[PDB]
Amino acid sequence: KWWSAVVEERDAQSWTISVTTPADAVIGHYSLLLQVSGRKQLLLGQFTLLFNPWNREDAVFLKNEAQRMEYLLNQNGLIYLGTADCIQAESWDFGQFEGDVIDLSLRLLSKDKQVEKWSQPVHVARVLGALLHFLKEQRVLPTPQTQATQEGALLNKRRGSVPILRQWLTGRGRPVYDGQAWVLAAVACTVLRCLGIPARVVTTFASAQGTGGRLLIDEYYNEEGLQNGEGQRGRIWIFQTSTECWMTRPALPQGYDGWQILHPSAGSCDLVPVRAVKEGTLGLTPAVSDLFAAINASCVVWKCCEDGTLELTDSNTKYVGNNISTKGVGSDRCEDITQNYKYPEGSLQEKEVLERVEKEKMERSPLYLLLKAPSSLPLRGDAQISVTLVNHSEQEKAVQLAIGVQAVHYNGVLAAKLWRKKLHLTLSANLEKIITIGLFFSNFERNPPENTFLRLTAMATHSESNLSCFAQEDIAICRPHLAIKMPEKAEQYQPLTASVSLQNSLDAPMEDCVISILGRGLIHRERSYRFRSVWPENTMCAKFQFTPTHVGLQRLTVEVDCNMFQNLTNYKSVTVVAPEL
Amino acid sequence: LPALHIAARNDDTRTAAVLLQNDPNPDVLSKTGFTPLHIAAHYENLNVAQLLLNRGASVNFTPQNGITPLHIASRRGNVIMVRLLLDRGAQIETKTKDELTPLHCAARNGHVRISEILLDHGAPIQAKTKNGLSPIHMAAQGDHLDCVRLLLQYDAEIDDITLDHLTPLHVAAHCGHHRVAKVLLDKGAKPNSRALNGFTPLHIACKKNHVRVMELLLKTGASIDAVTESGLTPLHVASFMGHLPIVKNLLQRGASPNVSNVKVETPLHMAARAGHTEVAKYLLQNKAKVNAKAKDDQTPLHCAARIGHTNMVKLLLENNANPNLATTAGHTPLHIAARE
Amino acid sequence: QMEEPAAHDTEATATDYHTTSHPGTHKVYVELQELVMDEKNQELRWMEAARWVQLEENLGENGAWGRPHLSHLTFWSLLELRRVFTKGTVLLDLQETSLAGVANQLLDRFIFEDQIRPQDREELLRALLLKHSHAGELEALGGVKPAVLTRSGD
Repeated sequence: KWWSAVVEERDAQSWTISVTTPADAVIGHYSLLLQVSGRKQLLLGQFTLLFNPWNREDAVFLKNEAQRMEYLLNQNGLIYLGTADCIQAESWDFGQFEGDVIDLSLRLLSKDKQVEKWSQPVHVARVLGALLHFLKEQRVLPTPQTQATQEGALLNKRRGSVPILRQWLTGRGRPVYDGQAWVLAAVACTVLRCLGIPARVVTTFASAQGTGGRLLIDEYYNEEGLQNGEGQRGRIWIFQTSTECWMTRPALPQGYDGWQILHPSAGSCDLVPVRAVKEGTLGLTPAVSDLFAAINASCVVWKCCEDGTLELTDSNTKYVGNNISTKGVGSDRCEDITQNYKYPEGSLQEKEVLERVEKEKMERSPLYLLLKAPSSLPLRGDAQISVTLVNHSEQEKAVQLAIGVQAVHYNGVLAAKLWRKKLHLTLSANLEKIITIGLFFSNFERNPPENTFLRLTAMATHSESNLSCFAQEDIAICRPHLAIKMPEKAEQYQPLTASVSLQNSLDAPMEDCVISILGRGLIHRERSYRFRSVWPENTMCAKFQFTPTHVGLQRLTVEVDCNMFQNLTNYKSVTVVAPEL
Repeated sequence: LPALHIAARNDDTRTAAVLLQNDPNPDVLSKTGFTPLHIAAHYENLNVAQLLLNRGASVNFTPQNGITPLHIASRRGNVIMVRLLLDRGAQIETKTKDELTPLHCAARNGHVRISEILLDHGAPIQAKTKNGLSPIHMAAQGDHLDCVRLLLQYDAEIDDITLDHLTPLHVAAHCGHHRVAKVLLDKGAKPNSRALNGFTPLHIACKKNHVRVMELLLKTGASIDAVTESGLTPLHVASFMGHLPIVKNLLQRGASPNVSNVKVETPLHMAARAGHTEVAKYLLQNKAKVNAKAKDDQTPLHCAARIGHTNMVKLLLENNANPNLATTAGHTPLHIAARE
Repeated sequence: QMEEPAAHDTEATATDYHTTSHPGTHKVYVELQELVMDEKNQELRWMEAARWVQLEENLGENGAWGRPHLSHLTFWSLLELRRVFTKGTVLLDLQETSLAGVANQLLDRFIFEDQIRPQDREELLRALLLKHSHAGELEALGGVKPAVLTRSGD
């Protein structure tokens, strides 16, 4: 159990000494010294000691093997973006097993000066979360307000996690703008996979990041159907990334081992077990209440007017914290672990927990509409939407209907006003009425930014009564598909031919078509190729040749840039086997 | 031998090595009856698994339970154990006491990769346990989404039934999972499919108070009007169970409180059998004729009198149902009020 | 025909590959080898010619090393070295463990910058993978002579 060494095998000029380690020891750069009774103590070398989820008696221990191989030994991950209605994967490279990651991580850790509390993963995780959130608040620059499309090909391309770590510690590379501030979780996961703590990166769509401790969110909307002014203390983001780490909690009461969410606060961080979020125990850790408020809280909507008087409006209820997803194990598909965060809505158990948490917090329409909109909208294209209206009154009524479309960043920040339309209708005889209207991109007023999502709002004002009905939907923008053709198995030290196909679905000819291939263990760094003009009717088809070198499971990525769009990424996996003897 | 399994639990290689060097017994039963290979499959210790499989460890060695070691390895989810046990030889198509296939236990826990490997190795996708549930039905129970996608992609007959005719939409609406409901809707399903009771999935959603499933089903186009084999409507089920927001949504989206069952009963009659007050106010707010006759021409005051509930009456008296009204037998609300 | 694209160099993404780890200081030992062919069988092979531990020490035809001495060059050597290094190909921080992978990546990088024609890749990959003898085998070989490669490989 304690530090030990046995001399197992003996030769006249050699000894084979087997050093053994205790289960609870401080990690870091060690040094071995040999001291005979006579001579001065002699330096023998250096090594490093890390955590092992393979040992049974250590705290951070994983029983299943494939979970270990996916969560600890893997390097080629996925991060899910987009709206909850259509989820788009993006290939990401953690690269935790590079050369410099371990020494950089230990140098970041060593600014704590509390040495003996490094034997435990809780203290290390909390400290590293706090430091990485502080560094993100330090080195992230706001977006340039001026429009630079010619440099938009360089502002928003990401290569992995390690260049961002280097640029955050030393500041000798490209900065990361506010358009992509969600990298932080992945970075933290990188550090934990370096140190021995299993971790993964989850995405919560429609999360309530903002102020916490209150189960209600206010939103203000214009008479025309937009949002007057900018910002709010608590708003509903389109998505939000977070980090989960697997460990055991000895300091807590018994029954909380497993997954924990790492939560930094605006600096002291802390981590909370997921079962605490499901059961709802607020008083176990000061951070549980805000995280539980972050998942299931409801919003109310206010109507601003010309007089300045705010009005409540009756709208359809929207859900918060749905479609929790992450990378599946041993494959390249998504899996939802959302059953670990909430009960099914409308059960006795979830009603019980809601009533209990509300009791604990207590101590501290004649017409309506509804909207059908598609989940995805093509670039340089069009779609159809429909609004129905049902009245319940024997008398006829006049109504004014407004429709607004506008792009929004991923953190609720307004970007540009795009479209609005106002019309008058007369409903009669208590009959429903459906209005179908097209939406063409050519009818828009401005070009959308690089990473935005459109918010479509509809507001029906009754002419007689000032109480009005409201609905909103979110739509992500879809880009043309990028076909990769490549065989499943390849032989080592052999040529391999990949094919890439692209169809110009867009109405504009592409110019300055520049594509690039890269991949870890397949091609050395990065390759670039140029092309001719691609007309809107025709397609493009290209072919590349390389040769795999490292046996096992790899994947390659392709990336396309042009004048219409930038950073269109895709990936494909391959299994390479050792050659036959 | 009560310690051979302890050596299996701790993966003690040398101790078991001596124990099989001396003793010739490769498999003994505990008081439960599980072999050392069964307990080796649990804690995933595979060096001893190799040692056992080198000699006599029958992969198809079933006790009276019939639980193969492959069943437990697929249960807890160990991948390399599945590959090892299948490489040394395994009969996939076996039965437990409850006739559970390895695919059944794989689908219930949610391990998607074991299901991929097993269906690659020729396990029959379509199957029927003692009841007759397919693996897709059981995986649809435990809210395993990507397993549903995988079973659909390789091979699946979607509109499968069992002894109680249950589409996977039925179990999805009975267990409250809208996520698999989306996939089953857009890939292929029929909302019109009815169970042995004659129930739509909308009826089950009205019973068990799931709302998002109801919204997805009605956005698909499951009909509002529907007749159970008893004679009920989803409005009647929602009224009898006491769920207010389901009533609100169903009455907003277009419904008629004036509907008759095989015994002529409004949802006011169907409500005053239990006395949910707010649903009664909400149904009365819209156009429903409180002056009504039941099968024996009992007024809703007659059905309300057996409850003994006080303030439910005054809301009914707000729409002035007369106490002059009496049933066919001549009984009046005073008569039943004195009877009860 | 499937039209193959042309190359294009852009250093916008180079700074994402600059490591920060200090390599340190290390002494060097240089070994030079060149293509030859032995007399008993017409087989090309790489043979060492000199070493640079402290001074240049050359290997004679008899197989015995001579005296160390200072290193003097010729002007054409330095001129052609500057010319060919001005348009040379560099590969920094390659992640390899065997010579075949280094050869394959170097050949692919050669093809990328249009140094050689694609139909010559097979011949160079066959050339760079022959066996590398040492000083002990020379007297077993009976002598070696310069051997320039040919397209047919003879």
